[PDB]
Amino acid sequence: TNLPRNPSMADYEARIFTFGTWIYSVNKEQLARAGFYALGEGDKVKCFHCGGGLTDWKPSEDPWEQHAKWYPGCKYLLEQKGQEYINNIHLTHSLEECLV
Amino acid sequence: NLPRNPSMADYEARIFTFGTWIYSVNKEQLARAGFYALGEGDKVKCFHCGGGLTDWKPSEDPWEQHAKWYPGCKYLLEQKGQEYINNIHLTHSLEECLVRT
Ligand SMILES: CC[C@H](N)C(=O)N[C@@H]1C(=O)N2[C@@H](CC[C@@H]1CO)CC[C@H]2C(=O)NC(c1ccccc1)c1ccccc1
Ligand SMILES: CC[C@H](N)C(=O)N[C@@H]1C(=O)N2[C@@H](CC[C@@H]1CO)CC[C@H]2C(=O)NC(c1ccccc1)c1ccccc1
Ligand SMILES: CC[C@H](N)C(=O)N[C@@H]1C(=O)N2[C@@H](CC[C@@H]1CO)CC[C@H]2C(=O)NC(c1ccccc1)c1ccccc1
Ligand SMILES: CC[C@H](N)C(=O)N[C@@H]1C(=O)N2[C@@H](CC[C@@H]1CO)CC[C@H]2C(=O)NC(c1ccccc1)c1ccccc1
Ligand SMILES: [Zn+2]
Ligand SMILES: [Zn+2]
Repeated sequence: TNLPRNPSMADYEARIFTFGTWIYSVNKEQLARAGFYALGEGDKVKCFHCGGGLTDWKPSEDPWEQHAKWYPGCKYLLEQKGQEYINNIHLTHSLEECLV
Repeated sequence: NLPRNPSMADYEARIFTFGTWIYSVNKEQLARAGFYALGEGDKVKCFHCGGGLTDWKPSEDPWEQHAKWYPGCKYLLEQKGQEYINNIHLTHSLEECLVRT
């Protein structure tokens, strides 16, 4: 805090290379853009800036949404997407949750 | 189209009307949120949607109230975005569910 926790993967171009073998439903450019790079096992990816790791992407799911869902403290996220967006995902999620 | 009252379409004119304000709610915020005071009581009104607001309690934030009551306002939207507005209206919704339960 507060610099990239993986400065080697800072450049989007760098991150996109790491997806050579990529074969999963979720779009690699999205992931790359969202901050993530592939780890080299299953569908596991990790954010370049906060170092958060996601896994088991379902077919509809959006990179930017999960990033905010799971690691909403990421400063890359905040810079690229702003605070109110983050508040949004959680709110939506919390409301649905309560509605069951 | 959508302007509404271009005579109060700027901060300085808006804050003037508070040259005599007495109530809890801050005078510089109301202004930034697009409101001028009328004259009667604590009655205040937006400039771009003509939203009226009165009975300001001691905990209510102008922008929240602008979105709670007049969410369509094109000025609001172009100050705080779809997200902020919806976030105000998704959370009163949450409150209700949380006290059903
Ligand atoms: C960012 C990598 C860093 N090494 C780290 O903290 N990883 C984890 C982490 O941030 N989270 C994982 C939990 C164990 C780790 C704590 O060291 C799960 C996701 C995240 C986390 O704790 N998320 C919380 C949360 C909630 C509000 C603000 C910030 C974080 C969380 C909990 C439930 C649902 C969504 C988010
Ligand atoms: C990304 C969409 C997917 N459907 C999803 O919601 N994934 C979540 C997820 O990856 N994590 C959340 C757990 C519920 C989900 C499991 O599907 C919390 C964080 C992450 C996770 O399971 N593992 C992380 C991690 C981080 C810190 C401690 C333990 C686990 C992780 C870390 C490195 C590499 C891969 C995952
Ligand atoms: C701008 C002044 C002051 N910080 C405030 O009242 N902010 C609002 C706020 O926190 N929330 C309102 C939206 C307008 C502001 C967001 O910047 C409604 C949602 C609320 C909020 O507390 N969101 C939380 C949250 C916590 C639990 C469940 C769901 C949502 C939030 C969640 C994750 C990460 C950061 C905040
Ligand atoms: C933000 C102040 C206070 N907490 C509040 O929200 N009051 C409400 C309110 O002003 N309005 C909401 C109605 C419930 C409240 C009445 O106590 C809907 C929109 C607004 C409104 O209709 N204001 C009127 C008004 C006039 C007299 C009595 C009550 C409401 C209004 C119309 C034009 C100019 C000023 C106020
Ligand atoms: Zn991140
Ligand atoms: Zn308005």
